[PDB]
Formats: sequence, C-alpha cells, structure tokens
Amino acid sequence: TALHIAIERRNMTLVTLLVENLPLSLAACTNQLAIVKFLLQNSWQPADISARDSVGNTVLHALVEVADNTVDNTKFVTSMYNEILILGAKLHPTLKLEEITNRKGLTPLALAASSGKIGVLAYILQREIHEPECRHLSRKFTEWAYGPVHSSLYDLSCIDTCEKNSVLEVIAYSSSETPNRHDMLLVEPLNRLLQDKWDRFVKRIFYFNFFVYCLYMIIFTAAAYYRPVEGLPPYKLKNTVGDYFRVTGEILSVSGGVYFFFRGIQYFLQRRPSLKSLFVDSYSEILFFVQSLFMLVSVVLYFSQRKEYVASMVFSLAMGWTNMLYYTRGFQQMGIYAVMIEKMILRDLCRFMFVYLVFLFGFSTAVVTLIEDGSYNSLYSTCLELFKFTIGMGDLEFTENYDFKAVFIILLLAYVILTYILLLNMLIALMGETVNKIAQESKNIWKLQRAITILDTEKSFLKCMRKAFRSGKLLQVGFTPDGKDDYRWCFRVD
Amino acid sequence: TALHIAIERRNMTLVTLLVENLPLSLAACTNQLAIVKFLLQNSWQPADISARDSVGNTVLHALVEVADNTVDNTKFVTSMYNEILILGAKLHPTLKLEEITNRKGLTPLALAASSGKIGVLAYILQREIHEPECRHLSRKFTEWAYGPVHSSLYDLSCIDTCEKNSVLEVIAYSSSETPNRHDMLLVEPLNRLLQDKWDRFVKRIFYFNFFVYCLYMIIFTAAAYYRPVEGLPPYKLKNTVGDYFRVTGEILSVSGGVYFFFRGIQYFLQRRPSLKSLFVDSYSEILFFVQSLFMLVSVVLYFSQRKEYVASMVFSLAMGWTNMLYYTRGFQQMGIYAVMIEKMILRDLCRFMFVYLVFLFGFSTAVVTLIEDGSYNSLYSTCLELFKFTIGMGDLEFTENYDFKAVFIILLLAYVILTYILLLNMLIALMGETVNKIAQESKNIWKLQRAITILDTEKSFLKCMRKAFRSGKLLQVGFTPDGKDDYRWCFRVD
Amino acid sequence: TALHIAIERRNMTLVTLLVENLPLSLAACTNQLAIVKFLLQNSWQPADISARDSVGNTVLHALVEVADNTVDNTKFVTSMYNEILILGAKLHPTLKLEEITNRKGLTPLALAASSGKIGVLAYILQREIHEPECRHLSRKFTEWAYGPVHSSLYDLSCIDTCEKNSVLEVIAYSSSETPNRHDMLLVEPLNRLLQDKWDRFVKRIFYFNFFVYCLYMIIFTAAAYYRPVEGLPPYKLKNTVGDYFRVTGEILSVSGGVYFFFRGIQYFLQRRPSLKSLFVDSYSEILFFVQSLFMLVSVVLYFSQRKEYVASMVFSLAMGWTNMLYYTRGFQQMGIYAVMIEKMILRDLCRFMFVYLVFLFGFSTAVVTLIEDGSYNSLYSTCLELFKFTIGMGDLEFTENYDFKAVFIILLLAYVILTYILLLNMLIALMGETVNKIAQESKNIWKLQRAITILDTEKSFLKCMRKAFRSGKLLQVGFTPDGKDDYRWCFRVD
Amino acid sequence: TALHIAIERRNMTLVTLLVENLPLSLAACTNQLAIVKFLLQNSWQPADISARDSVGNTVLHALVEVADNTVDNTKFVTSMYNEILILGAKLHPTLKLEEITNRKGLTPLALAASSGKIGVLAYILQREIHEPECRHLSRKFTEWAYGPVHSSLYDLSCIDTCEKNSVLEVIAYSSSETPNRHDMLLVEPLNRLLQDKWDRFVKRIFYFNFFVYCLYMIIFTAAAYYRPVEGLPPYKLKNTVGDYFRVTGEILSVSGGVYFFFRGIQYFLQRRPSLKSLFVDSYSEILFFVQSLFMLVSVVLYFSQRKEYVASMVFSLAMGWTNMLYYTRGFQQMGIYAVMIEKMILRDLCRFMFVYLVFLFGFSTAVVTLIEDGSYNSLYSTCLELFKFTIGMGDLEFTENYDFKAVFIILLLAYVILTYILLLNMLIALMGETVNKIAQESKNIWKLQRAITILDTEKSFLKCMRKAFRSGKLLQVGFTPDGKDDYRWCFRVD
Repeated sequence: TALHIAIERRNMTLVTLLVENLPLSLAACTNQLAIVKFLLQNSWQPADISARDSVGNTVLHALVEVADNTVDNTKFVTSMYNEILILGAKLHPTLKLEEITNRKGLTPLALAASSGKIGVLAYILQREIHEPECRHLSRKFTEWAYGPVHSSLYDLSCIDTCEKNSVLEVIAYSSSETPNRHDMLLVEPLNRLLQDKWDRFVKRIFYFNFFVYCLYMIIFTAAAYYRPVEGLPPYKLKNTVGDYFRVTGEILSVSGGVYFFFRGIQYFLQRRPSLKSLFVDSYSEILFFVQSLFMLVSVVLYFSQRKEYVASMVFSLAMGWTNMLYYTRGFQQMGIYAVMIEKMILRDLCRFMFVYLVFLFGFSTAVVTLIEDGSYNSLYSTCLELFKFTIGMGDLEFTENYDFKAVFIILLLAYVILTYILLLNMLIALMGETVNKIAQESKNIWKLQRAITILDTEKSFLKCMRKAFRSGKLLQVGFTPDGKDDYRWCFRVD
Repeated sequence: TALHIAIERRNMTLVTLLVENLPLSLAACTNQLAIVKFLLQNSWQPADISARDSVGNTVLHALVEVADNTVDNTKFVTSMYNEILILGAKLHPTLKLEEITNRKGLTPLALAASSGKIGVLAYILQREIHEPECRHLSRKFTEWAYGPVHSSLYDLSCIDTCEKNSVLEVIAYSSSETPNRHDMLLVEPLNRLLQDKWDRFVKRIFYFNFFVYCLYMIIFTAAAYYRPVEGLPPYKLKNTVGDYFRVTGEILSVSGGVYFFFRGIQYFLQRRPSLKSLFVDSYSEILFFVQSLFMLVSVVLYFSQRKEYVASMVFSLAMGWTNMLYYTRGFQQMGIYAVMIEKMILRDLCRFMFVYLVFLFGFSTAVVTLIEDGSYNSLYSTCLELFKFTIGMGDLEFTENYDFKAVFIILLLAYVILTYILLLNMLIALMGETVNKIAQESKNIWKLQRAITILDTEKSFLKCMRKAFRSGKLLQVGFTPDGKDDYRWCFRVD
Repeated sequence: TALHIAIERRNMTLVTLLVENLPLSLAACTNQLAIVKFLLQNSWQPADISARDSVGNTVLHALVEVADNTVDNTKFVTSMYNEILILGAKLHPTLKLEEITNRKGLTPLALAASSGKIGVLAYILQREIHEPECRHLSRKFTEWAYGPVHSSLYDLSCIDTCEKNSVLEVIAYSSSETPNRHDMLLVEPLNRLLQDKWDRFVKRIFYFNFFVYCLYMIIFTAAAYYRPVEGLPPYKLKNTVGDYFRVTGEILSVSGGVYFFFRGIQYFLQRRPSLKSLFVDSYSEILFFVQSLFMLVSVVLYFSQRKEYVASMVFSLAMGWTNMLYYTRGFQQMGIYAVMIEKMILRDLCRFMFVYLVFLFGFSTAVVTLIEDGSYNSLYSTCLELFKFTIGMGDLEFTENYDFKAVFIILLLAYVILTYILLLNMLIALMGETVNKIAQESKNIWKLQRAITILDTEKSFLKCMRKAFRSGKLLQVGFTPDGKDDYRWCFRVD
Repeated sequence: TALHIAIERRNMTLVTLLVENLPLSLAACTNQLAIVKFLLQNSWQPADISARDSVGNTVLHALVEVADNTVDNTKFVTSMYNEILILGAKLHPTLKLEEITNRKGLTPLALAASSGKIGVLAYILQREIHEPECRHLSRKFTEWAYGPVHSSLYDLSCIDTCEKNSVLEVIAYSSSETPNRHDMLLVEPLNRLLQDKWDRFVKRIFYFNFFVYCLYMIIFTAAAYYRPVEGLPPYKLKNTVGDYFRVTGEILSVSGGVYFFFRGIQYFLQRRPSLKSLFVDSYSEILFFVQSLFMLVSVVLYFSQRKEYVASMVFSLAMGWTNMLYYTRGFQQMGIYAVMIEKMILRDLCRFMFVYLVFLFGFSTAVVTLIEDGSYNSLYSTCLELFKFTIGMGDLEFTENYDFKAVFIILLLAYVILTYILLLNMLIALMGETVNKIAQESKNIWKLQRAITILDTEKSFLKCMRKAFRSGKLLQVGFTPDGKDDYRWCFRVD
C-alpha cells in the first residue's frame, strides 16, 4: 500500500523519493501531471504499463472506466491519455495494450462502447498520428492534401470483428439502458460504414424481405377471408381446385408463421436479457413472436375440433397487418414517423387511459346506480353509452328511466364537459408538446433501427460468402515495430 | 436620534463624533460598510447586536426582512451578513444570535422562508466556515475531498423540528401567495432529505393508503350498485347472506366516509385560513370533504324515509371515483400530468365557458324566439339542441316550424361557425400554448405535493416512534465555546 | 438658399464666415455638431430659435418630424436636441418654445404622439434637470433618493389637457394606422395614470354600466320570449297585468336601443373618419350601432302591420347577447382572451372560408350534376349534405340515385379527405401558430381598450365636478424666469 | 503540366522562375495570393486573362464554379476575385470578360444563378467601384448624397434580357433541385423590379385573367347543372332559346378547355423537363392540363353516343373549381396560406394515409373474417363501416352477427383507440409542428410564384409593345474606353 499512502499525500516532488522503496490506480483514479510521466523511470524499478491490476484489468480499461463524459474532464483526459499511451508505446514497441482484454473479456474500445462514451469512443476510433515510429497506434491516415480537396482513410479494425465481437455490435446491442446508445453511431466512420453496407447489399435484400412479407400477408389474408363455414374443423377436402388453392394458402400461412416463431425465439436465445430490455426495447421482435403464437394456437384449435380457431386466427391477421409497419424503417420520412407513433403510444396511452378510465368508470357506475327497472340497467351497456360520447355519437337522452332525471342530466353534462371538451383537447395539446420534444429522439432511433437491420443481415447472411469487407487488401503503413508489410482493409472517405 | 441623523447624512468621518452622545435600524435599513463595521467600536458604548429593537426583533430578523432576493443585492448582502455573523461570533462567544425568536416567535431562518427567499434562505441553510474555533455557526461540513470524489455533511437542525416548527413546514405550509414557495424546496438539503424520507417510510405507507382507498371505493361502488329498489328506506333485513353483505358494504362505506369527514375537518381546524389559501390552495381536502358531506346527507335522507338518498349517494360515488386521481401524486409520470390537468381546468374553464355560454344562451333564446306553436317550443330543449352541435350531433333541421326558415337557417349556421368551428379550435390552440407555458410550474407543484405527503405522514404517524432522524447521533465538531461534545444528526451527501 | 448649400458643403471653418452675410432646416434636417451652436451665437446676427419656417412650423416641430425611431439615430437625437434646447432656453429665458402650435395646430408633444414615437415621446414626457436656472424646462423631479427607496413627481402638463387636447387622447384616438398607437402607453406616467383613474372612479362606473346593460339584455330577452302569437301587429292590450309587464319590457327595450343608437352616432360625428379607422378599428361601436339599427327596423315593421318584425327583432337579440362580450375589457384574463378571439375571427375567417367554400361549392355542384331524377336534386340540399360532414354527421350514402355510384363515392371520399381530414386539421394548426404569434399584441390591445374606456368616461362624465386632478396643489420649483410659485397638480410616484 | 506541378508544390518564390518555361486553373482551383497578381507580369509572357480553358470556360466561369457558398470562404473570395478582375480589366480595357459564354452558352452571371449562388451572384449583380477609369465594370452607382437621403441608379443589364436569356429567368426556371432557387430573388434589385412590374402591368392583367377564369368556371358550372337527361347523346336541338343558352355554355366550356390544353402543352414544349420538375414542381400547370384532358374525354364520349361523358365531365368540373385556388397567388395572405396547404398535402398525405390504410385494411379484413351469414359479409361495406369511425359516425354495433361478439368488440375498440383517438390526434399534432417548421419557406415559394407569374405575362404578352423597360434612356457614365455616350435603361432606387 506504499503508493496508496503516496498518492494520499499527493505531493508533487516526493514521488521521486518514495519509489526508492498500484501504478494503474495512480494513472487512472488520479491522473496527476508528474506521476504518470515518471512511473516508467523510477530509480528502484519502473512501472510495467502492460501489467494487470488486482482483478486482471490493464491500464487502458481503468483509463476508460474513469472517464465520465464531461467537457472539461474530456479536454484534459484526451491529452493526458494520448501522451501517456504514446510514451508507453514508443518505449515498448513489441506489444500493444488495447488488444488484451479485461477480466470480462472486453477490449478498451468494447468497454468504452458498452458503458456508453463519446469523447473516449471517438478518441479511440479516430486516432491520428503524423510522426514516424508513432503511426503504430494510429487509425486515421491522410493520402491527399489539396486546398479544397481533403481525403483520408480509416482502418476500421474491430468494427467488423476482432474475431470475438465488434464495437458496432456493442453499441447496437447494448442493454437499452445505456445513456447514449444512439449517439455513439454519430462517430466519423460508423455512419458512413453503415451507409455503404446499406448501399451495397442490405438495401436490396431488406426490400426483398419486405416484398416477400407483403406477399405472405396477402396470401394469409386471402386464406382467412375464404375460410370454410361449416362447424367441427378440419374439413373433408374435394378435388375442386378451390380447395387446393385454399390449402395452399393455409400451408403458406402456417409455414410463414412458424418460420417467424423460430426467428423470434432464436433472436431471444442469442441474448437472454434479464427481463429488462424486453420492456425497454425489442418491441419489433416481441410483436412478431406474438403473431406466431396466435397462429399456432389457431392451428392447434383447428385440428382440435374447436370452432373458435377463427377467434385466434383473426387476431394474428390483425396483428399481422399492423406489423407491416415494422418495415417502415429504411425510409427517410416513413420510418421516423412510424417510430414517433410507437413511442407516443408507449409514453402516452397508459397515462391517458388511466385518467379517462377513472372518469368513465366513475360516471358510468354513477348513472347505472341512478337508473333502475324491474335496457341500460347493465353496467356494460352504460359503459358503452358513455363511451360513445368520445367518438361523437353521445345521445344525452339515451334512456327515459325516471327517478331524478335532473341529477341524471347534470351527471351526463359534467361527464361530457370533463371528457369530451376538456380531456381530449388536453390530450391533443400534450401530444403536440410531446412531438415537438421527441423529433430528435425519433431521428436517433430510426438510425438505430437501420443499424439493427444491417447487423442482422450481415450476421445471419445464410450464404457463407465474404460479402462484408470494405475496400480490399489495402496496404496502409508498412512501418511497424517489425519491418513487415500490412493489409488491414481500410475504408476511404473524402 | 443622534444615530438617525448620523445614518441619514452618511458622512464617512463624522460618524465617530455623533456617537459620543437605533444601531439595529442603522445596520439593517441601509447596510453601509462603515456603519456595520463601526457600531461595534463606538467611543461611548458599542452596539449590542444581540439586543432587540423597539418591537422585540433582533438584528438578524431585520437583516432578513430588508433583504429583497435579487442577484446584485444578494451578493453584497451575503458578504455583509456573513461579516456580521463572524464578528458577532468571535466577539460574543457565549451565545448564538439566530436562536432568539422575533416578536412573532420566528427565527431568521423561518422568517426568510415565510417571506420567500432563495439566496438568503440558501445562505442561512448552507453556512460554511474555514477557521478553527469559528465552526460554532457552521452548517456545511466536509469529510472526503479527492480530485473527483467530494462528499459533505449537513446538520439539518430545525429542518425536521426545533421543537416548535421547522423550515420545511414553513416552506410547504406557506400562505399560498408567497412568490417562491415551490422553488424553496430545490435547495441542497431539502430536496435530498425529502427524497430520502420518501425512500425510507413514506412511499410504502402512501401506496398502502392508496390500495386501502381503492378497496374502499370498490366496496362502496358495489354497495351502491346492488342497492334495493323498494320505496321508503330503511328496509327490513332478512337472514339471507346477501343482505348481510350489502349491509357490510354500507357500513364500510359510511365508516370510511365519516373518517374522511374527520380528516378534512381536523385539517381545517389545524389551519383555519382566512379564505386566502382556502381557494388558491387546499383543493384536494375540500374535495374529499365534499364527498364526505354528500355521504352524510345520503345517510340522513336514508333514515329520513326519503328516496332522494339515491340522488345524494351517487354524487358522492361520482366524486369518490374522481378523487381517486388525488393519489397520482407519488408517480413521476402520472402525478405531474394530473396536476397539469387540474390547473388547466382551474385556469381555463371559467373563461371558456363564459364565452361559450354567452353564445349558447344568445342563439338558443334567439331561435326559440323565432319558432312558435299552439316540440322545441321550450327554452330548455332548444338549449339542448344547440348544445348537441358541440358534441358533433347537431342536426341543422331539428324542427319544421315555419315562420322564416331562412333567418332560422342563417342563425343556426352562424352559431355553428362561431361555436363548433371557431371557438372549439380556439380552445384547443389556447390549451396548446398554455401547456408549453405551464410544464415547469407543473413539475414544481408535483414536487410540492410530494412534500405535503411526506410532512403529513411524518407528523401524525400514529406510532409514537422516532422514525424521523437521518443518520444517528453523529459527532460533527466537538469544539464549542465550551469543551463539550455534540450530537446533531448530520446527513451525508456527495 | 445660401444656408442649404452651406450645410451640404458642411465645412467646419466656413460656418463662421458665410454667416457674415433657413437655420431651422439646417438644425433639423442635418443636425450638424458645430453649425447649430454657431447659428444662435453668430458674430453678425444670431438666428431666432423661436421663429417659424416658410409654412409656420417652429424649430421643435421639425425636430420632432425628423426623428424616425431608430436606436443609433435616437441616441444622437436625444443629446443633440436636449443640448440645443437648453442653450436656447438659457439664451431666451422669457419664452417657452413648446407651447406654440404648428400649422396644423399641434404642439411638439402632440405631433410626436400622432406620428407614433417612443424615444422621442418618452424624452418629451420625462425631462429631468438637476441644476438651478435650468429646471425651467424640466418635467421630472426627485424628492427622495436612497439606494432602494426612491420617490419622485411628474408634472403631467397636457396629459390632462392643454385647453385643446391631451397627449393621451392623441395616442388613443390615433388614425388606427399609426405604427405605435399601442406602445405609446408604455411610458412611465401614462400607465400609472390610467391605473389610478381606473382605481378611482372608472372601475365602479364601468361595472355599473355593465350591470345595467345586463339587466337591459335580460329585460329585452324576456320581452322577446313572451311576444304575442297573433298576426297583424300592433295588438290590442288588455288590463291584465301581464300585458303591462310585456309593454314595460318592450318600452325599456326600445328605449335602451335608441339610446345606443344615439351613443354610436354621436361617437361617429365626434370623429368622422375617412373610412380608414372605420374598418381597421371601431368594431365595438359599429356592432352596437348595428344592434340598434335592427331594433329600429323591428319597431318600424311592428307598427307597419308586418309580421317580419319578429325576424328583425331576433337578429338584434342575437347580436345583443354577443355584444355582452364587449364588457370583457376590465378583466385581466377575460378581456385579453376575448380580444384574441376577435382578432382570430378577423384575420382568419375570410382566408379559411374562402378555401372551404371553394371546395364545398365545387364538390356540391359536382355531385348535384351527377345525380338526377324525374330529393337532393336541388343544389341547396346537397350543399347542406356536404356541409354536414364538417360537423361530423356526414352520411356517405345520402342518396340512392344511380348513374355511376362509383364516381359518386369517389367524389365524396375525396371531399371528405380534403375537407374533414386535411382542411380542418390545418385550420387548427394555423390557429395554434396564430395564437403563439398574437400572445403579446393582445395585452397591448386590452390596455388600449381600457384607455378608451377611461377616456370616454372622463369625456362624458355627466356630473360637471372637478374629480380629475392628480395630487393637489403640490409646489415643485419656485424658480421660474419669474420668481413666482408654481401650482400645476403634479402626480406622486415612488 | 508545368503549372500543375508548380501549384501542387505551392512555393511562394519559385513562381518567378518556373514561368521562364493552366492559369485559369491556378487562379480558380487554388486562388493563391502571389501567383494571380504575378501571372500577368511574367518574364517570358503574361497570362491572357481573357483566354479560355481546354473546354471553353473563361476565367470568370471557373472563378464562379469553384465558389461553394461558405461565409469565411466567401469573404476571401469577393476581395480576391474583385482585385484580380479589376487589374485584368485596367490592363485590357478594350474587352469585357463577362460577355463570352461558356461551353454551355451561359454567361458567368447566368452560370452562377443556375448553380444557385448567393455571395457570388450578389457580387456579380452589385459590383461597386470608387475610382476614375475603373467604373467601367460597375453596376451600382451613387448619384444623390444628402444627409438623410441616399439614392442611386442600377444598370440591370441582362436582368431583363441579354438577347438570349436573363438572370431572373434562370433563378425562376431553375431545375427545381437548386438549393437556393427561391432565396436568389432576395438580391437588391430583383425584389424591387418584380414589385414594380407587378405594380405597373402584371397586377391588372393577372386580376383580369382571374375574373375571366371565374366567369369561365361559372359558365361551365351552369352548363353542367342544366345538362339534358335523355339517353344517347348528342341530343336534337330545338329553337327554344334555352337550348341556345345551353349550347352557348357548352361551346364556351369546351373552347376554354382546349385553350387550356394548348397552354399546358405549349408550356411543356417550351421546357421539356427531364421528368424531374414534373414531380418536384410544376403542379400548378399539370392540374390545369389534367382538367383539359378530362374535358376532351367528355366531349369525345359525348359525340360517341355514350352516357359516361357525365362521369368525365364532373371530374373536370370538380378539378376546375379546385384549380380556382391557383389564383390565390398575388395576395399577401391568401396565396401564402394556399401554398402552405398544397405543401402540407404533398408532404403529409402519403405518409399518413399509409399508416391509416394499413390499420383500416387490417381491421376490416379481421372483422369480415369473423362475421358471416348465409349484410356486411362483403369486405367493401365493412371497409366503409370502419371508415365511418373517422368521421364521427362509428356505430360499435354495426352488425348482430354472432360467433364471438367478445373478440369482435375487442377488435372494434382497439381499432377506435388506434385510429380515432391516437393516430388522428397525432396527425393534428404533426401538422402543428410542420406548420411552424414551414412558416418562412412558404413566403419564399409565394414570391417565387409571383416571379413565375410576372415572367410568363411579360414574355408572352401578345402585344409586341415595349411595356418592359424600367426608367427610360438614362445615361450613366459617358466615359468609356471610347469617348462615346451611353444609354442603358437604368432603374431608380431610393
């Protein structure tokens, strides 16, 4: 604990003395100006920058962990971290620090992404060095330098894969509680990399899946609409071609359904979230899974000699058509607006329907208290009749049942004022404010949904080809601690 | 009056002369540098800052009273008052200046709170001293001071209670006209202290009360819905279990009602405001009280052999369900929205309904002037028929009564244009502007409502336990004008 | 024209040379630094500052006329005008320049107000001088000057009257096209003077008129509602007391009506605007006049043995109730909101109803040509049926008339989409934006309406008493070009 | 390629040497401080500023082309371009640089306008020079200089025409994809020139065309409404005057229609856009053309012994009335608002109706799956019944068909909540946001529509008169490189 007491004292000069009898903690938790530059040139023994702390984490992992996304902190942090790392690298050219993973098995780039970081993530991905024997750690390179025309290349190592994972997967597949999961896709390379991956392959296949899905939905809808009318399914088939077409439609329907069942469940088992993200996010897959569940229940009942298979079936069909909106991602205007609707439903409907339902139940049960007979005596019907005022078909004399029509009318009028004049207009105004406040979150989430689409298409891809690399076997430096050549698949930007 | 002339003239040197033959007023009303620094060093006798003025108020009470809570005033005021405090402490270590109450029986902290103060209130609550043997008047302390990690403690004396009252009660139970009753709860200690008290005990008890209330309301609703149908209450009971269940429901209903009656009335007799806070504030308790009044009237009629107990009863039931919204305080998303609605009704309904009612009455009486017969001849029915247009069931040919259908149609069309197309859209737009105007005040008022909940739960609490103290008997200073130790219940923040 | 060439050339040295052989134009149109100081202090003959130009206007009138309400212009203008005028006052202390009116018969203050000016009007009304022999032109005085406590006076000459008119009348009774007809009431004395005049007398009598008007309207409404039912007015009276009540109501009704007729017409003949203010402004008096016109037509027909007096009468009654909203001035919330409605109708209804009427007429005539028979064949009925879609009672199958029901349905659906889904929502959104745009102007117009109310009450006042002076015979200066005292009924402010 | 390498190296001194053995590229693509001033004074031979590059672009064309509308770049660009051009002009006063056109046959002013440029376009139009023998290139002058009054003339060459085209045509008739086609009319002269041409000539004839069109539309509407009722058109005429009136109406109708046909098609052949403007712009003419097409189809069927000419005719009539809104340009309030509506439809209706139609189709298919009988069995009628909920005539019991009314009601209620409560309010809110987002763009597009109106009227004009010139044969300089006088039709600006 000699360094613990030493940095507790934190005197600028005595550090050159106490070392005569954890450096990672000194550089990380404190980041003093003099200590970090001197720990590698101690009079007893210098500090091993590549070494691990008491749990196994290296210097870079703590250096990342400390940084906390504040401007004045960040301005200091970038320069201090860059200087200590370039000194440590020039001194020990044989080894690289960022490739060794922490206790959890994550690189410093992966940790920075998972915790959710901007200045650090940007710094790690966009490192630029313009000195010989110091390009060993750089990522940004320049080839052309005109007055008006500037171009550059990025290696993008570990953004496709470091053979375990990639930073893009980490940003996209965060826990959904990360403060800045969306903003991390605003870095210089990732936006254009996603854009090129969209331009190349993902755009066409995504629209293809959309067209296939539309045909699937049409086929299912046709199969439903011409369903038979007799009781006790399944039904004896005749050799008339109509039965063959209908059976074709049913078979395609259930096949597509269980295919979606497998796609959803295999998504789930590929992450196993602890019931957090399933409600914070992941709605788009949950809904398709629910569709598949309903389809299967329907066919189970269909073979089970039950009439009510129709009841299950239609729900899926309804849900099926609604889930068409899932594909509105991929379009500049449509997808953003659809996500805006989905977020407005999720944010608003619970809180609104609570108030509205309190009022409806209160006034409905009040009025059904008032009226009596030996109809509208039922609570359900009166709940409907007071509902109808919200769709603009309220009656104001929906019964003639006596016993104090005066208070009856007073109650209806108060209900109307509360619900139809005051509450709904208030809802409209709140939705207006919500919209004006969520324009930007809608843009972000649309970009994220595109990122998810691209990642799924590349990850599954079901063809085993190499249709992922950016720009071929481009040689960039050729000046490593060894004199060997390099091929690292850089990407050109202008 | 030699001091009066001295400070009315404000000559820098002659002040040493007139004193050779009120210092509180001198330091308070003007706050000059030489006056404040010089009244303690007079050639005849120095000023006794602990003494009382002509009415009984001490120096600090006037020093608070003069303060006006503006920025450029605030900085100089803080400096001068801190100098006053440190000089008084060092010179008169035997006693403390702020503990003596004024004529009204209020401390300087209480007076600053009741008037409504931010800079002054914050200063009084967060005094800091950086000298040994002068911590006697400190309230802010430090324990851990790293580069990135800082933590501190606050004594919080008189925020829970000084055995008569506390500053938190003063802020929360202000006169409801104080300009900044809400903003005063955003200071460093009170916000976190309320948050902690919410976390510890109040949250569970409040939710429990909510669940109990919901069960009460359900019980009452059930009792109402299955009320008997015969005339002339009360009704003979039979040994059938249904009658005992109904009687159980009625008994629980009236018991809960009169319990709320006592809760409301006991609140009132604990304040008895002179109609100021009664109407700008205290809406929830008035509403619950009104519910209980209606319940009791229903009981009275029920025993009084009157059928009209139904009419009274339902009103309470209606009000009962509405008052369920009271509990939406305590939920970050819901309660703010509920308060926003309540404020919108209060601000808007009078002004809107005035215009709408003028139009409705004018056109109803105009049209019923026009039409005649030997129905819709009545004013009431025509008031309804012109009402119906605003719920989207207007008819435009609701009668065939002759005598100038041309002007009749002209009148209806003008009414529709004024009311249905112009006025309602105008209402919607105004709510749209009002919402964006009141978002922040709504946040403040919800925080205030939670504060009221916390205070009510803690003060009554019906257990006689000590479930109020923050962090146990923590010793903070131990260096008093005497050498005795201290225990003051500090609270840690960081 | 020697001086115009002199000041076009504007060389500093030739100024004293050329004057060896109009100065108002020189000082006014150009306002050079050196020239104006010499023109009154020439070695040959100085210029007469009190003189008139070729049309009769004095120096101050041109000095006002030049100023054009720009910040950098204004900063220069205030200093140059104040210095040249104080120099002229010192040189010619016997006479005052501002009292002589221009060719139009207006004082410099009146001209500044009529053109609509802020810095200039504020300067003219709020002159402050703190030197002996220079208070002769001051209008602002100070009595108490502490840090926080200030107390002062305004003389306010010509704000009550200069025996022809006052500045407040000029501001309020402008031509309604003046750019600053509203903002001119934001000066220091006028706002408080209006407030005090409101507090003193105008508030009570205005509310009294309001109560009287309400009683008048109720009386009229009652008289209308129980109108007789037989044909051929007037009707023989019986000694039944009901006839006497009705005749009382009619007599009071027509008396109040013709009284309003005289009030409106006497307002008009008291200004005779050239159709400019009559349409951009003066809406209230036009409406009251129209009410009275309808009343008169009704009584004419009533004696003329015509039934149609009913048709006229009701219109007035309808208009009468609408004009109730006129009195919403005087209230902090209500009047502003009423003005917002009136402005919304005025600016919006023409533009909206144009689009809506184009669509309605186009689709209605399209459908009515489509359908045919040997009803809905009429254009009017179909105009109604397509109207009903806007109030939410459209039918979509209002006719079974054949001949291409397919295009018929296409047309109705297109109409619905254009009008009911798109146009009305667009109207709502535009009303929202307009409301956000007119948030501040409405307060100005309400303050102006109060100013109009106060001015009318003081103008008529029907008592002949002297209940108008501000604050008694307060002595202010005592140092004039003569050594006499001063009593001018200045006003106290703090 | 000697200069390519020379300007790749960009050495400040070696330029005096390398020239001993393209300058249009050197000045433009790089714009170095030293090179451009020295290229005209080389020791071997100076650069010919008037020369053309390998394709035919002059120095000005490249100088324009490089500029890319950035503020700091533009500040540099103005001074560098002005200095090089004035030096080159003073050296070669015989020739002018702007007159020779590029490879495309455009002047540098026209090219700057077509690409869409502000600083450069403004510079080219508003050049000012304050030196003798250097005003030869100026466009802005000063002729009057008083204290308050500054006024001048503008030459405005090529703004009316350079005998091929003009800058105003280029700005107005851009490709519709230019980033700033509308902002470019904010330059100093063009706004006032459009205002003047409006004031003088275009206003009257435009309103005249509007009145003529209105009469045309009325005539056609009357002709339609009294159309015959017998089958098998055309119909035998009788000499009754009514038939001649109707035939007059028909003849006027078809004549106006085919005139519009020729108008639209001749406009098209005068541009031949490459399928871009026909979708991003040009709606206001496409719609009139579509009207003409429908009219022609109607007359074809009318002679073709078909009844369906009614079906064609009405559509034109419907479209005809809608196209009335075309003339709302020319009005300060109306035109802006109409264009706002047109943009709202174009931007919003596709995206909204997609979501709405997905929901409607899904739920209609679901319900019609559920219900059956031995009507509402049809998909179409159920599509209508679920439609009606959006116009406020939803029924909630539109059938009594059994088989699981519970899920049926659940489906309808979910539909109502999704469509009538959520989506429709979101439409309203989005229109609310969109309006505030397009407050300012609409003014620009309205000014552009006026510009189109003025240009069309002036270019066609069918009179052969000279009703275009600004201010007569005004002489500007009279001091050319030759000693000849000048007459260039300047315009007076105050």
